[PDB]
Amino acid sequence: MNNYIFVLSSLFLVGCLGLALKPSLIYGGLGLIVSGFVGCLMVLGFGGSFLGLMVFLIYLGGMLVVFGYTTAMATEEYPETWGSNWLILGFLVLGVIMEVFLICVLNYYDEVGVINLDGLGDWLMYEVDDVGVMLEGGIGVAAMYSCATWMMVVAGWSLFAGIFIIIEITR
Amino acid sequence: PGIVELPTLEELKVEEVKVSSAVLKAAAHHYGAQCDKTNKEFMLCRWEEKDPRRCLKEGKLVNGCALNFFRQIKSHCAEPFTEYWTCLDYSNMQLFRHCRQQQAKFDQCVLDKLGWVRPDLGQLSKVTKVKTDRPLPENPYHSRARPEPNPVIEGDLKPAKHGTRFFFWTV
Amino acid sequence: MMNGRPGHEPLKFLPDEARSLPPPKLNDPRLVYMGLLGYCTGLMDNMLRMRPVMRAGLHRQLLFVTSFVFAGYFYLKRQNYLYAVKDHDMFGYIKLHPEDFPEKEKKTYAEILEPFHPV
Amino acid sequence: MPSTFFNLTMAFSLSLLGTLMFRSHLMSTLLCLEGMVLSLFIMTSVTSLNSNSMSSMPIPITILVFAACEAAVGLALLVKVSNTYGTDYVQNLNLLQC
Amino acid sequence: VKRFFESYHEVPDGTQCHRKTYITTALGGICGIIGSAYSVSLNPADSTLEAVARVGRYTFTAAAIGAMFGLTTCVSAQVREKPDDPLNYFIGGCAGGLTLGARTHSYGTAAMGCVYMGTAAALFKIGKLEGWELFPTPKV
Amino acid sequence: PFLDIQKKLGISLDRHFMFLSAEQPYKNAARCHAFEKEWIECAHGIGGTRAKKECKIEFDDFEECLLRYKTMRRMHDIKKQREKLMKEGKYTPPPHHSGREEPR
Amino acid sequence: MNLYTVIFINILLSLTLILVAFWLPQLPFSMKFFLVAITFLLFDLEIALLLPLPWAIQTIKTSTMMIMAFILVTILSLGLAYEWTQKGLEWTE
Amino acid sequence: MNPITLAIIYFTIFLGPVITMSSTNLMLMWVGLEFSLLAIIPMLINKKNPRSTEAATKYFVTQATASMIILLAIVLNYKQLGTWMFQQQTNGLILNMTLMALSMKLGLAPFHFWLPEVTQGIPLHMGLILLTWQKIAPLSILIQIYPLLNSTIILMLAITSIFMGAWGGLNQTQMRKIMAYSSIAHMGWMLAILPYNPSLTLLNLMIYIILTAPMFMALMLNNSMTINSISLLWNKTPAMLTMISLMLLSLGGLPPLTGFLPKWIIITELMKNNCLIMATLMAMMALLNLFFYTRLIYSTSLTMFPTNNNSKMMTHQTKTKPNLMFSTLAIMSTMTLPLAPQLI
Repeated sequence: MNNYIFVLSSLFLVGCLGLALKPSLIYGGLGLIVSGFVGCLMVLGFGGSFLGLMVFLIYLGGMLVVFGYTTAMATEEYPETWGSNWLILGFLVLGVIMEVFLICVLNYYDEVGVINLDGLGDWLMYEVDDVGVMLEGGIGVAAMYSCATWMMVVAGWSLFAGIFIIIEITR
Repeated sequence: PGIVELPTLEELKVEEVKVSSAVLKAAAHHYGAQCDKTNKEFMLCRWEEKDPRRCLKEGKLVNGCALNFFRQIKSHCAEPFTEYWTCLDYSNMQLFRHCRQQQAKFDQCVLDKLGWVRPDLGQLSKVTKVKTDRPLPENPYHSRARPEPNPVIEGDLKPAKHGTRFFFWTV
Repeated sequence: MMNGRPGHEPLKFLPDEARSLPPPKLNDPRLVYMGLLGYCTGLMDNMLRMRPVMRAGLHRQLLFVTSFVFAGYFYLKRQNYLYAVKDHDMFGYIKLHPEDFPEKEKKTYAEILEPFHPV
Repeated sequence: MPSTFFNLTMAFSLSLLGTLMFRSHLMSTLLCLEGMVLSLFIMTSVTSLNSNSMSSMPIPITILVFAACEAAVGLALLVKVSNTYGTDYVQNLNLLQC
Repeated sequence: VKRFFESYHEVPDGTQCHRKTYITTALGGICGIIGSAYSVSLNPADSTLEAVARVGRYTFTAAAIGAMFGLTTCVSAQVREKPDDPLNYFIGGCAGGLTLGARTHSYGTAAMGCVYMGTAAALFKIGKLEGWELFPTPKV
Repeated sequence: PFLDIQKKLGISLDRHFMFLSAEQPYKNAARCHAFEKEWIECAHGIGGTRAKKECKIEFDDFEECLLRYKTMRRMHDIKKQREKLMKEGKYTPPPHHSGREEPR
Repeated sequence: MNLYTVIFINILLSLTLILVAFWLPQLPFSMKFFLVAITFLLFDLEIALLLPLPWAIQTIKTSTMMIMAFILVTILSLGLAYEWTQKGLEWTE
Repeated sequence: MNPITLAIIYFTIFLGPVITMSSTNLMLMWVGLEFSLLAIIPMLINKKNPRSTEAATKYFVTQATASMIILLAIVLNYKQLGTWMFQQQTNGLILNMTLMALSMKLGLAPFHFWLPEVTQGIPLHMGLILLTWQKIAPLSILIQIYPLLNSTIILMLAITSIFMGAWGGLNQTQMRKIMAYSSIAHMGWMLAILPYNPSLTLLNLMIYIILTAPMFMALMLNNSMTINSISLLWNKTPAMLTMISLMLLSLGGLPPLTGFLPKWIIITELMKNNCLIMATLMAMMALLNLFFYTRLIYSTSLTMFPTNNNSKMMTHQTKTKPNLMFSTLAIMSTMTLPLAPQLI
């Protein structure tokens, strides 16, 4: 439980790699959901509780849902599965072996740069207000309502326009 | 490049309070005024100078005052103060709501035997100057000189000479 | 380029400092040319909308001409100002740093040898 | 921090490859776009919470909203394509070369 | 480390043909790989066989071009001892274009390449001499 | 910038948090506040190329505060040597580092 | 560690149940749906913008938070009403 | 597209760039870019035909990759320093990525093989905007950050655009694709001059706009999007020729016109900065642009092609679309060389 962040990171890497090695979409969407899960868990381990839960609530619940929705209602996994998944699986294995050996190579040349392995657990949190309330990302994200109002109004306009854009498109 | 100074373990070894957070949170209010001059002076030292290695002689005085305070509270009115923190620590967040009618008793005892009066509401969240005897420094950041601005050019702004000086497009 | 010079009053067309410069006598050839441009533009618009040229849209032509001139005037003021500022800053820097410009006084053709190149 | 950050950048590069190389579909590309966006949001929130900065946190929210809307219009276009051709393939777009 | 490309000017035009030729052949292989990658990513063919065949055609072609050119320019510099004069590089570029034409089976391409590439090489030498910088840096 | 509409109107919409040491909401200062406050003060009044060479003593310290490459490497070498010593059989970590102490 | 324990426990319990289950015995499109999913998105994004009120409210610029909230809500309602009037909520094909 | 939607989309398009420029934060810049992208796609896809949809897919995909790349750049800069803005202390790889992305977003080469297809799938009144109000913000971004750029790759990119655009324009008949290639070449000229003096890129852009917009007006007139469909102008409306010929020669850059001045003072700067070789290449390869403008001049004015009978039924009619600003810009393009100093 010191290797925590490195593990979550490697798993996000592997999710994006399974998306880059474009598989059948039904077995790529699972990789994407795993990617989002693990990335949120990384954020949480760092301390962005609000951000992680916002992700769980919006990314997955909002975007992946509709991705699968649209895909199903507008796609057919034609018989392009000439063992394509079974091939790219071994290809992924070869790539992950390449990456493992790549990191075991790098760690020699670079020691206190790319990665510090002997002391990996260190160097996640650098300082922290021990006696301080009001230090969670909720405040930064609430900023938009007192300062940085431009962000909020711009997102509002993005939606105000996306509605019209989508509807005028679909027709 | 450059050595760092540090004090020594064998010094700055004062006998701490080692008392619990519940007791501290219960007795705080009175300790807000009693033993306030010292604490305010110390916070001022720490905010003026960012050198904990220079703001130390104002910590042993603080702890000595707090101990000479808990000493009076041990001599007089001990059991009201023990039942008090045993009533507080029961809760989770240690709030001052579930112990009201176990508080005014202790307060009246402390009063009838001592010239203390529990501060009112909003009496500690107020800036109060503190008369000291040591000076205030400058360059606390140990900064360096500000490189000189660019010498400004000036003079009455008269017109061009012979024209735009462009290729035979005199005017 | 120079948009960071000392106190570049931002998005101000003509600072008050640009009243100590001789404005252009309205007979200026540049303004006159912009007038010709307005006239020819009215001509072209008429010939495109298939209209008698040189005898139609007189109000149109007047508007074109006067707009073109009313613009050219102040645009030209701004440009005169920019060139004045350039020259002033240049001369100021030269007066600051003379060593960067040794005032080499050339030699006479007596002392200097012009080599030959016949025919 | 540095290790996980380099790995997140690697994941971004992998989504880049996924988008820049096809396998006869379009939803794969769009999902790789989403993966990019996720990695970016994560790296930004990480940088912020590591610097203890707060005022800079609205940025992940902003870009996440914009990526949502972007992918939405992309899906709308994919759908129009499928409903005017008969599928969401890529080799059907041989037009416009004339 | 860029030395494999900088060593070309450790000595002047002269000896070290075994080095100048390796370098020019390396440039040939590089330009061939690159052009072949472009013409494979685009305008594709049926089988990987014919694809890599095209790639090897281009690569070996450019390699031979660079070899012949650098060799001619290391040889002329030896015999006709007026090294810095760019006629060496011009004749070398002509021989290179002629090799290109002998490969492509076109006398017209042979002569066109002769002229163009030879003059290009002569101008490269003129630049190396007179300090004409390429990919400059701004100092007005 | 490009189009100084903001400076013309004497207002600010984004440029009040363009960097780290701006006014954070509940006075919670960031990590390298001081180093930023010095880098900016040296890079003010002058423009660009002056600062890219006469502010390094104030910017390298900042970048280190922000990343601490050199501190990482220092600690790394220390721990590597310590491990080698405990391997060869010469070190003996005391308690305060080895698992207990008499804390406050 | 606690949530890890709980989640692993729940997953393992469910998988024990399913393994018991397995051992003991021995299309065109409808534009309306995509439009609805899009509405759902463009509302979840509003939700992400709008959640932080329980901490944006304890600040001092009430005259700002009150306003920005009203603004978001009213413009979202305007977009909704326009979608309605232009028949995105009728379902009759 | 009902009026409310039309107005809102036009507003967002007029906004995206305004924010991208007036904002000093790279996130706001990227935001304005996304605004332009989104608010534009519909105007491309209104006709809802397969070609329009295809072009929309291409455009959206490329610009999405570009925006995400720029975002990666910004975030790396954040981790590196802390500020949301670029300084003179950023690893050059980030600048190179930003430049690749801005290029792919503009149309520069070799990131340009998506512009002709799209501009052929599009109508005129949207290709115009695509070429003249989307290449502004991506250029303001550079105007802000010109000092610390990589002149090497900037110049390679520019000259590559010159060559490829000219060589494609020699062939393409479709006037939309021709205009696209011309845009490629002129933006190459700009990016070539940029890191030396930006005002000159500003000038080249304004000039290319003033020459393009009126051409697209003259096209919108008849929806004649082909050489053999524009040659009939001398029988449909014989007035636009005396200005189209001039404007095309200008776009070519013939001295007495104005399109020359940009190339001229640009070469001047590059000679001051010792880039005469690439200057020579640019100047000796703009001649092909001049060529395939001359070849349309031929078709339209200097020689009369076979017409079509029903043009008589047309001539019996009338037409009052061609507004005043067309002629105004045509003139203020062709006949304004005497006012170059007042332009600098």
